[PDB]
Amino acid sequence: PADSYTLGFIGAGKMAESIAKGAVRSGVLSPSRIKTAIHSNPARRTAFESIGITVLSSNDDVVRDSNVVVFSVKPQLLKDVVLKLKPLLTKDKLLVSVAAGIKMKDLQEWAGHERFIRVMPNTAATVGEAASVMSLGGAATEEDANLISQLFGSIGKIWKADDKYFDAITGLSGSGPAYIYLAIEALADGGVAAGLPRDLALSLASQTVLGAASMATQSGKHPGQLKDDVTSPGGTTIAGVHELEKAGFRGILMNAVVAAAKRSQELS
Amino acid sequence: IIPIPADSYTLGFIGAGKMAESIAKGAVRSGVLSPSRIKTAIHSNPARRTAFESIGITVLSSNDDVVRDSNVVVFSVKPQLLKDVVLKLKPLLTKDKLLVSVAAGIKMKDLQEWAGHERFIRVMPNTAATVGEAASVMSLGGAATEEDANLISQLFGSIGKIWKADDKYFDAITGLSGSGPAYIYLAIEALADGGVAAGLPRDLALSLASQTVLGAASMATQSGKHPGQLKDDVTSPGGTTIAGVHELEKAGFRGILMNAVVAAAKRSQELS
Amino acid sequence: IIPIPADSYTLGFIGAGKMAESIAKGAVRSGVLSPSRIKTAIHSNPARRTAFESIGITVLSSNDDVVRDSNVVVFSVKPQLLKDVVLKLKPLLTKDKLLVSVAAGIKMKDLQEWAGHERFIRVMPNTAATVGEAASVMSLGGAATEEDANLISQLFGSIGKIWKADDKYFDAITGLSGSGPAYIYLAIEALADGGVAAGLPRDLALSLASQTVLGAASMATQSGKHPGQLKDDVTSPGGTTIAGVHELEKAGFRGILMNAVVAAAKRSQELS
Amino acid sequence: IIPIPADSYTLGFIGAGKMAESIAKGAVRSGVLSPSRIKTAIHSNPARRTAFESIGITVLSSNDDVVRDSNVVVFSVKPQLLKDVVLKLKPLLTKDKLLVSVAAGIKMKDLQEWAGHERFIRVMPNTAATVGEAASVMSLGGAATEEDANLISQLFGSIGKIWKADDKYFDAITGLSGSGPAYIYLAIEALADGGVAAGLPRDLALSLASQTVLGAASMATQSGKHPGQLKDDVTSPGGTTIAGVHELEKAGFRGILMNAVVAAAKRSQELS
Ligand SMILES: [Cl-]
Ligand SMILES: [Cl-]
Ligand SMILES: [Cl-]
Ligand SMILES: [Cl-]
Repeated sequence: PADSYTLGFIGAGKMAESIAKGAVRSGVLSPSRIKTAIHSNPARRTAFESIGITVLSSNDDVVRDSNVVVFSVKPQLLKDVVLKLKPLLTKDKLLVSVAAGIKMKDLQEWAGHERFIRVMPNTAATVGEAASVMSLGGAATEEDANLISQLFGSIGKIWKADDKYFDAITGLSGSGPAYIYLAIEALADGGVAAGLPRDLALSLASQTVLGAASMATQSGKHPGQLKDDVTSPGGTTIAGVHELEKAGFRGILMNAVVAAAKRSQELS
Repeated sequence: IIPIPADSYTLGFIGAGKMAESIAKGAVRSGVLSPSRIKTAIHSNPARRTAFESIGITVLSSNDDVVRDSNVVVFSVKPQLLKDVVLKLKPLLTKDKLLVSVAAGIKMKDLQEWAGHERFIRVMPNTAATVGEAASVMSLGGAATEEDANLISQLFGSIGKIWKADDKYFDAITGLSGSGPAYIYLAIEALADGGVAAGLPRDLALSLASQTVLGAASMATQSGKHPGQLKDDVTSPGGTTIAGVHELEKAGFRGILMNAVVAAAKRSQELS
Repeated sequence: IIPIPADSYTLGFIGAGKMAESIAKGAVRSGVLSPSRIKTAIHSNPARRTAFESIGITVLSSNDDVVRDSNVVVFSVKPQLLKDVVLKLKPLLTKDKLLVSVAAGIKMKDLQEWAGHERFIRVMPNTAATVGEAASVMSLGGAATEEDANLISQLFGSIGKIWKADDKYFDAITGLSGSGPAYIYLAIEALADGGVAAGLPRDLALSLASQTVLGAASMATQSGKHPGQLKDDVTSPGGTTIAGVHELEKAGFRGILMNAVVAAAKRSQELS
Repeated sequence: IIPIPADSYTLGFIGAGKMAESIAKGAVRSGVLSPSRIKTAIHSNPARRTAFESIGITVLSSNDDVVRDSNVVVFSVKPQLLKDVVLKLKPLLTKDKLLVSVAAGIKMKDLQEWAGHERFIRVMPNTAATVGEAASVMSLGGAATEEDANLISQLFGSIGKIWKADDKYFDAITGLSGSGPAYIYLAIEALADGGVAAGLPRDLALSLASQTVLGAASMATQSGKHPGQLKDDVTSPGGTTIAGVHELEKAGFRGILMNAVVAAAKRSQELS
């Protein structure tokens, strides 16, 4: 039903909006094939209506009218929401959760069936550059997985992974953007420290990060090869790299991923 | 100094390396100009010849002929070779031709002395020109006009973003946008290593690392927000992200990156 | 639970220490209360008696009489003494009287158990109550009404700013706003020492340090800007400010402050 | 050198930037000056024009006319531009006019040489002038009178606190009160980040951070106590505050701040 399927969003937050916008913009879905439900927030109703999507008055009606249901409510609220909708969550409907930290075992127990996909996107869904990972429930089919890959492909990239990896993933793709935000600010501060105007420094920092990551994503090269490509003999770049290595830069980043992943596990 | 005709100028590349090829490809692909308006010269490199010919560009046998036939000349030879190349061409570098250098570390004062005139623009692109995401900066010689600058904006816009700055900033720029990609390549590797340390398969860890960095930078470039606001947006109370961020801070992560920029900039100054 | 009369309620302080004095002075100075509407009890301390009497407040001879005559009772005895004080008063702590605790580290669950009812508000002020610049947070007991909260907001608004938070945040609040002033006192002394190290006279260095900190915090409070944006506003290219900031970052200054808040919060939990 | 009429002097701003605006607003708001006694000149810049006009101040078309019409002339152009601005105005800078520079890093010796006379006061305000909480210091040229100084005390008192110091201290003052606000902006962000690390919501953490810093500085400015005494006042035995302080001390927090001031001061001297 991939071509004509109806998608329903339970939870009308930013992630749902990003998905909806991405799918419409990429032609995966038309707005008439999407529904959401909102209560008592005007800004959010307007967000969906302004892209041509119908906002219904209840979660129940969104589920009834949807082949695929995406849950994006706050993780702490999800169990009760799925609970309440359970009679309507028939096995013919593919359920998807984007809730951070909620395992597949639990999603399946709450819904009462295993036709469930978990996707963990990250913050960059907003600009269509999410790093997402999906895990499949016990009854999710290969076709269900392709549908979801096509849907989340509209907001970034998507990879498959076993549910047991999702803590670590959270420490890397989930939390990693913050590490890069710090890097970007620090690079701009560095520019300014070196005598650059602040606006130029920040512009350059952000676009430098973007370009390097683009090289990494497109080049097919190991990052060490990419580093080798730009480190001319005795040049400026190696001088900067050397400072990084003196400080144990790589290990600091390893430490951040490990700590975030451990925190993820502790938070359950 | 006659204005360069914006819609019909011809472009000549002296130096037929990867940056030239990126600029030429980009400019043709983006419709800035058609291959028939572009010339390069290549001496006994049939591989580089094929690269230019295969996008519809005429390869001439001499630098001299490229310059004669061109309103705008882009010099992308290795920096160490640029002086002699400009001195040899000098009689042909008349003031009606806009000259551009992409050579790293060569200051405008020198370009102008070598050429004998001031109708010269300097651009410093970076390695991401290969994927059309360069961070470039341009500085204007004493006779380069606003219209010259715009012509160059539109040309280097094809390989990434381009900003203007005074030539005196170019050492610091070199340390930030020129060198910065290597800092990010390290960061990507380290993030991947970290993923693996936390139990992730390597291919997934590397895929996620690169795309996480790409996404965050895309947020920074598009959101209109300060990076501190972006960080605040993703750091939930007592959550995983703030745990990771705290580790960064404990270690002085920001100051490490500042140190790298400052060092690279200082090296740039040293190298002249 | 009868509403407390917003314009005419009487306020009683059990515990006549500095915080009580600051609240009383603040409320009188701001016109929230007149001194005739405030009572306290002081057993053998003519110094504290003088402090209250000198601002027009009646000092009674027993806690019991303060409670009987008061609609709102503020407990500000030392935290280790509070349980026994509340237990002794319990027969008088009828549900028509709003109880307030400013005791550090005593949770709402305990306050309510001791008093035998839930018409209780907990506040954690900080030391700057003495100059009307407290950072205070309040948490509501299970029977405290919105009107009770507003009454307390107004009262603690007389000595600084007051925010509302769930009692589960109070360890962390204790580590930040409760303990934070000491971190800033260190910072002020260190800034002054740094001024002197740079050649300034001591009185000027200390004056400048305090006022620099005051001014910056005032900018932070009033500007509506993120602190990163504020920092960007003052860091001129290659200038003195960024030189100083770079030193902070090399040393992991930010992480150190994060560590102090975390440690203090952890200690608060430990002492629970 | 005729005395500047204390109650009726006219004030002229050469440079219409943010600092000039803060001074003008402050002096008007505080009743030191009426807007009709203030002039500025804005050339080719309407946003600045609106800022001054919207507080009742006449914007003239030339620096020359501002100088002619003013008893006191405040120079607040970018430091790099000040020399040429003063040289151009020099014929109009008669010894009956009190000259004032707020330019960072420009020494009195230079101001006096450029103007050709010594009836000059230098002030170094800081960024908190925007909120009336500048830390400012003044130094007197060789012909500035005590009455000139008092006039400038009153004028800069309207945007914060103002002290007097010998010109030789100004590099250190620049590293402390000029640059210091950035150190505190970092501190505020870090304290907020720490609160989030400890489980606080971001908005509360930032609000608490800022107000904690404000309060502590207010305690320092008003209490008449040494910062060490203030620290002792809030460090209860084995309590949360001393646990946080201990973490700061383990990390050498005070030394880090000293380093920042020293580095900023050294940079100031370096920049001349
Ligand atoms: Cl290099
Ligand atoms: Cl998080
Ligand atoms: Cl500065
Ligand atoms: Cl304490």
